[PDB]
Amino acid sequence: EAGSCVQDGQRYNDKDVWKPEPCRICVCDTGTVLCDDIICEDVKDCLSPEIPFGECCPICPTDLATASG
Repeated sequence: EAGSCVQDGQRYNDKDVWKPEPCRICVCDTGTVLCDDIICEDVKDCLSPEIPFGECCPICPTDLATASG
């Protein structure tokens, strides 16, 4: 279609937004694929870090007694 992109053998409709990997986000902009990578800023050393399925960055679970901000 008009304005569609081609990347790694796939065709994406103009304006599609997708993540080929959890830390990469892409947009098809009038035939040109624009992708940014995601960098995690880990503000604290965590004793139980978890990376939810399909996500790039960790969560550091806290109980209600300590949760704030």
